[PDB]
Amino acid sequence: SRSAMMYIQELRSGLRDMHLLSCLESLRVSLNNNPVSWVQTFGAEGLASLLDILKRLHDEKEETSGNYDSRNQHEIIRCLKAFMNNKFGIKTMLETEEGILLLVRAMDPAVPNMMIDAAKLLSALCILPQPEDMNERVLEAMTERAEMDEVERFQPLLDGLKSGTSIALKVGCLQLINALITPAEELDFRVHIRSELMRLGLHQVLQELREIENEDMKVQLCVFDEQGDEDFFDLKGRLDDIRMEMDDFGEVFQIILNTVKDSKAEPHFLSILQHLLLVRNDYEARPQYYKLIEECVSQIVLHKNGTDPDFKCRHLQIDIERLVKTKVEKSEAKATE
Amino acid sequence: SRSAMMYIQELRSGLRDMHLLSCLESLRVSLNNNPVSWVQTFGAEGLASLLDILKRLHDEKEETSGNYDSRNQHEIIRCLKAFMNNKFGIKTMLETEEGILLLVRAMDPAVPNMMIDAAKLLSALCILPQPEDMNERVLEAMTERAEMDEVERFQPLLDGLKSGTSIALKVGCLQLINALITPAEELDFRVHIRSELMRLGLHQVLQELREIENEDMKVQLCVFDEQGDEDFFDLKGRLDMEMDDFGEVFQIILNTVKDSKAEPHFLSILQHLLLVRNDYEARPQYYKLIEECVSQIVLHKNGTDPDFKCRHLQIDIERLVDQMIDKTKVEKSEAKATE
Ligand SMILES: [Cl-]
Repeated sequence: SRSAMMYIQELRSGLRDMHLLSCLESLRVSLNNNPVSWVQTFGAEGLASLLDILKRLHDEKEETSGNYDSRNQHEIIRCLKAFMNNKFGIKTMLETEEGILLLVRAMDPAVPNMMIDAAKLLSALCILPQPEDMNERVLEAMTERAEMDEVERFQPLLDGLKSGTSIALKVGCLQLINALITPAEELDFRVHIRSELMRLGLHQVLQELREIENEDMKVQLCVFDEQGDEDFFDLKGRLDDIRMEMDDFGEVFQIILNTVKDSKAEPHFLSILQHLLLVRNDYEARPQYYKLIEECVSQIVLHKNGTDPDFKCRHLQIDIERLVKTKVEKSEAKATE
Repeated sequence: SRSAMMYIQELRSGLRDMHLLSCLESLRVSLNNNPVSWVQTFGAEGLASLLDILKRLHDEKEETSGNYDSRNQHEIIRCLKAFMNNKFGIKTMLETEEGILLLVRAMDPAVPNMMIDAAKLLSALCILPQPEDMNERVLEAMTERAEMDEVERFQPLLDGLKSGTSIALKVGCLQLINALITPAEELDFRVHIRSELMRLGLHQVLQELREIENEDMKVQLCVFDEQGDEDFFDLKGRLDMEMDDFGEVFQIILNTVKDSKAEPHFLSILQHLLLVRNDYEARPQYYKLIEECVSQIVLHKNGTDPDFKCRHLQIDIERLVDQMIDKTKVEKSEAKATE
């Protein structure tokens, strides 16, 4: 069998095009078929060589790129996959300066098969329990990439979910979305990330995705929904805590003003109060009005499915069946007595 | 004379610069000098083709704009004014999809003299008794403009009140403020608009206007104060007093709801505000949305939502509240029949 050292030497000898690919293809077969023993002789040195090559193809502007650049990037990613299917391999991948960012950069929707593979590896990394905030390390890399390209960090994932893509790509994009959100301890993080996806157009995408006759998509959708529901209930529990602690009118008001102080929220708070003063000064109507307002504020702030209200939307759906013929006239008719 | 059809054809070639301007200039003279039978010949079709050019011009990116764009926009506003100087023309303007909006977009503080002409036409629209919601159609147009240009809807009006502007502009902006508020039937609505002006800083702006030795400005200020005064007294009649103090406003709500069935709901509303996501960018938006829902609820009158910006709920609010009242009186008399 071919030695890890032979491969390292070849990788550093400036292979191009079909020759590069030949080498990467052979290495990939070696990586998948050899014992972990052999992967270790490949090691950090071997990994570093793959990542340099991937870097310098990733960096290559459209006008000077080779015809086999995609193929070669993708073949490197298949090598990373093989390198990482064992404990030594993931560990050393995590220990790199740039491995995760280069995996993020491989998430190119114009090369969807490479994007499927890079997303599957980023998901596996998010779900690792050690080190501790792996999902945040993956998100950090996504953010770095967005900063360097001046793009929204979740845009490639959203592009992967467009109607024209393969089902495998849709499923892998939603899988990575689940892997970023679900392992997060903090409710605030999850709602933040979820609301960020929604502002990018996730909701309409989801509507489309719900029509797909595919079991794996149904599973990822379900996992996405479960987590939204769990977050709704965790937030609903936070509201009960508040309703129990904060029962002094002056103190609640003081805390709101502290929160809202010198922010763009302050003029909106005043306006809320100013409009309350304009509630129908009518003994039987005024309680109903305040109830209706409470119903509304309730459904805004405790928004269903654990996401912010869509602030760009014209209309806001409020469940009103919980608040509400000539049955009033005939019941008062029991004035018979 | 030049016929209405000739103008409509000219307006539909691709006239540019001084050529467009001289077409527009003779058109204006035709509109001011010919019989009203002539304006009817120009009609909705001549109107639409004017509004089309205006649209393209409003739209134009600075670096592809002609040297005479603003001159041509302004001359169309002069033609709009002439077209509207009669019952047929004003009526057909009201009927357009975008005339009012295009008028509002002409209110550009960088071209003050066009802004004056446009604001004057919008004030005349607001003051029409028929249709009955003309101030709401103008406010709607102001909200749509604010969304495009990404600004506060009353900012261009406060811009025209700035010290560096001409007196004609200041007077025109205040007249239009007056025309939005004064024809409004509902105290709620006048207070809503005036309150918004105030949060945008109108008060400090007004104090400076009070210093100008100009009769027209003094008129617009007195009209503003007299309506404000009346509103204050109508509202004091309802409550028994200041609008922009947080603590004072809060206390008055408290007193208003204290020991009634509204009081539990008011506390819970405040408590729900504490749940608003602790995020720099999302929090103002949560407050904004809540505010615009509260405004709609309070402003709603027999199927009408007077403010376009406060139409998030697709609910017949008063009908709903009537149903809610209905439910409380069935429980009360049913409770009373059982016993
Ligand atoms: Cl490929």
